[PDB]
Amino acid sequence: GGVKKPHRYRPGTVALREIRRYQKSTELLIRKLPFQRLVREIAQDFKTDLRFQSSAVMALQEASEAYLVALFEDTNLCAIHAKRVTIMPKDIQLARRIRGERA
Amino acid sequence: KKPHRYRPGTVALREIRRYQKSTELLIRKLPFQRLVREIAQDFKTDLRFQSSAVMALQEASEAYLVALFEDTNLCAIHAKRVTIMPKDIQLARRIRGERA
Amino acid sequence: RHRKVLRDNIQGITKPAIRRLARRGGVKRISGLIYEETRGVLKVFLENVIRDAVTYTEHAKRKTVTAMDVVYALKRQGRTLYGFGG
Amino acid sequence: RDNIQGITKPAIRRLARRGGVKRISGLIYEETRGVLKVFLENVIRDAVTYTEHAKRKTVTAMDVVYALKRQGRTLYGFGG
Amino acid sequence: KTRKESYAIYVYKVLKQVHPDTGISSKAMSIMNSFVNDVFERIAGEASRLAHYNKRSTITSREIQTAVRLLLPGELAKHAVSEGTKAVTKYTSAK
Amino acid sequence: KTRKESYAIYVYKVLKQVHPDTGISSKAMSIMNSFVNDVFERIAGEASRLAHYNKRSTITSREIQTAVRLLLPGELAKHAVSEGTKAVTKYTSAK
Amino acid sequence: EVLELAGNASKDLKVKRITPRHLQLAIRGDEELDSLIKATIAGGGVIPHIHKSLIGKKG
Amino acid sequence: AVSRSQRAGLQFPVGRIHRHLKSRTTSHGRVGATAAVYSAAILEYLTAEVLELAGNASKDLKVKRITPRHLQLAIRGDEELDSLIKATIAGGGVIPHIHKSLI
DNA sequence: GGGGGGGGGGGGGGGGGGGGGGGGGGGGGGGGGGGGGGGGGGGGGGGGGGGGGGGGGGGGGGGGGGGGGGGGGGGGGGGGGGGGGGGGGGGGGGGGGGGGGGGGGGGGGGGGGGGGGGGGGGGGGGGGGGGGGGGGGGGGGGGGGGGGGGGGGGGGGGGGGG
DNA sequence: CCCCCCCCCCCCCCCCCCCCCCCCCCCCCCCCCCCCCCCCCCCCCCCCCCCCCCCCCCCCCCCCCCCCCCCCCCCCCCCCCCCCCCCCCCCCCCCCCCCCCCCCCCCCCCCCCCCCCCCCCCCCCCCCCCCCCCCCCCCCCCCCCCCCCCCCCCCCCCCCCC
Repeated sequence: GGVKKPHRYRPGTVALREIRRYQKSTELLIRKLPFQRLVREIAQDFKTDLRFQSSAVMALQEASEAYLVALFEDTNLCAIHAKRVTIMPKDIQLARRIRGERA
Repeated sequence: KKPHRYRPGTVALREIRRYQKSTELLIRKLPFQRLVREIAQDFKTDLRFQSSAVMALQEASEAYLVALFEDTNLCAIHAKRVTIMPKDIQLARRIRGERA
Repeated sequence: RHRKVLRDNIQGITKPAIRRLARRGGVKRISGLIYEETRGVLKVFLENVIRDAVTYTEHAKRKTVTAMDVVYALKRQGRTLYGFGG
Repeated sequence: RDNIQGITKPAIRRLARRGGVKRISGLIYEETRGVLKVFLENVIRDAVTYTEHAKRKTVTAMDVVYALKRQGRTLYGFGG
Repeated sequence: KTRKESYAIYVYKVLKQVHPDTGISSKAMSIMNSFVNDVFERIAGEASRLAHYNKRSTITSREIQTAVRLLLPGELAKHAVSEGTKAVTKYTSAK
Repeated sequence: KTRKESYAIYVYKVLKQVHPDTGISSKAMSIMNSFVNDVFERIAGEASRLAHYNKRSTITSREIQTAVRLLLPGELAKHAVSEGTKAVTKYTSAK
Repeated sequence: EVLELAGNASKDLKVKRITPRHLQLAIRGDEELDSLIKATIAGGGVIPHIHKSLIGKKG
Repeated sequence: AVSRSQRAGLQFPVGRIHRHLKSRTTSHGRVGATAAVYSAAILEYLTAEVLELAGNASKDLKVKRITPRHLQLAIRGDEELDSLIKATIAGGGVIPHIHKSLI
């Protein structure tokens, strides 16, 4: 063409680039304020008028991202065991049944 | 002469029913006792065993292997098979955190 | 002397954040239903933890949920955390 | 005949059936044996450590029960 | 021969109020005794951890109570607490 | 009162012996502080039960050793046991 | 709570004594006790169950 | 006057560890002379093992201070430490890894 | 659809291992009352930390579109357990010598208790100073657009001759 | 028979075409803020030193119960035939990833006030300790009773094959 076909990475290339990137870093991946509201909202539905040390909220965020990330590694093993590269709700459910959790 | 044969999978379902109905131990005893004593011998020699001790070990092992076969089956079924394979036992132990 | 009603904050765990978490967990491709499933699984996890943390807080007759409360609650459920207490 | 082979296909097959398993690959038998060996090593090692500490030479049901509990595999019905 | 305490006779009494005409095998009683010992241990343990977190030395019925809320699943806890408050009350009011 | 015990000065000493020119961020020291408390709670716990199971009321260096053999993985146990032994023997050699 | 459910499990089997199997039936059968009692019950076996996809002949 | 730590040839506080054992006692509980000594040695040794490895990692990254990320590479990296330390290490991220079937 | 052969179920029955009912005991709990001591709750009190409110700006998020990719389905094949029939040496149950598992009863290092005392961590508070991460600024790559034969290197027939 | 020389035929194995604009990436660089770093006491805190118990070990005593054996009983391994099942390939459509664009909400920086919580100090209801009295539960021994569970008979239903 004129300025020819604008460059385009093939599906999967940027995704691999992403795993390399996030796997080598340590920051919290969920935005902070929205995660703080989720915490306040769930807490409130158990007991009204509660306050929070800011580090209490940071502790729940670290615990939560560590729990999700490890659950996605297990979910990824269930997808691959099934010969797929795409994780699905059934992969997450299989990982939690075997882990002995539920919901 | 007498030509009667059940289809592959029919006796197998009958066995599942029979064995889930019952509670007895399923590994023969002496063989298990021997295995236990041999494994123990590498941690300490001239050891004796209360009878109730070998029995507790057998009850724990069989409950463990049976429960491992349930998760293993779930992994085979997840992969659309009905036959459990070593990779299913492996996937199941890996997720349980036992690794090996 | 005022307000603000908290609702639907689970949608604050956005599709990009969930994708980042999956990337760190080594996931390459994500189906469209994973996002509502992840939200449900996070809600349950936080409910269980916040429920125990708030129980320690009340027991101590405090109104403030402390990092220690969270740390003991994470410990009771077998999810020990280092960096605040344990 | 090695002891671990005393745990036979038929016995392994019965455990799987109680586990609701329908069809078994041939390689499953050796794998199950390795798994049982590891489970038994982890538990006996802890039982025997309780025995030695008590200065006995007889592994008791309680030593096995405390070993199982330590590993998150609590057993009811044998004391403790 | 040294005495081994057990919860068996109390388990049997509770059994009688519940199914006056039912029995219980030896192996089953051994299981119930393990169950009772296990639950008391998890409860006293949490209750003393509670006491320690709060820089206190007394295990009061209030710690036993929070420990039950931490250890039992919803309904079980609802009734258990209820059974607990009810025994203390009936005992507080006596001679 | 207000003063809270920490293991940080001791962790720093050990860090200087293994890596003389290496520092530790406060976040990292916080983790090491939790790690040490955790391991100690686990060892004292196992030593107590261990004593209990044997109808003993005294927790000696012998209970601590067995606690250590139950808690650490193969090789870490051997080296820890030998360092435990060495420090007891030296300690008693002065009394 | 456990004797009550174990006791029903044995009456619905027209038997007089509660066994380990009855205790296993009562416990794994109730969501809350199942959750609370993770211990292995010696001599209890498992709840009967066959995955729908193994049961078959299909059509 | 020689401290009990100095008397034992240790950096970890024997007197304090002895104190903490006496208070986790259990009623008529007694704590032997040498129990605290042995305890301080196990604690000092484990601490030494973790710092040795974290320090090697902060070094292969041309850096002076050990971070939670270094503690996490050191622990997940060693079979035995990994087995002994199940706790979540805030700020440590994970060990980079991508399944061969995704590449 | 029918037979043909099985398993399975239901109800009934019997013996025997298991369970129970009894008496008897005694060191050990259990309870009582009285005395003394101690944990803790209130009540300020003061300080510290947590929402909250404000404002500014850029990274994060959302939506959209397009195409490539990947999952599902279907078919087929070879192959691998299931089922069957057959064969047999160890395992299982019962009985019996022997050896530690408890049970006991001291005594002595060892551990606590009490009192005194000299160090020993431990915040607090400026204060200086010092790694670090982010920003920048080039530099050496792995793949998206595929690419295009070109070799060795088996591989499986294939066919024909020996 | 059999074997050996063709004979395509992928096939995998480099190889030889061009990337090529991001993609890291790695070195450099520099403010910056937090991390030490002295000071500064100082309540703590850990060591000592008698003074007084004391629990545990250890030899001895006891004695159920573990191993071992023999006699009696049973599960295992097997080779084989069959058919389904797992695997592999192909086909196809749908779905999700890459990219673009525009936007805005999360972040960052400040402060500030007020809640609330900890800390201390005061006070006192509450628990422990003790001795005495008493009941008492686990054990032994006993020993009659019994629920179970394997077995039997008869019938019904299911599965496989024809």
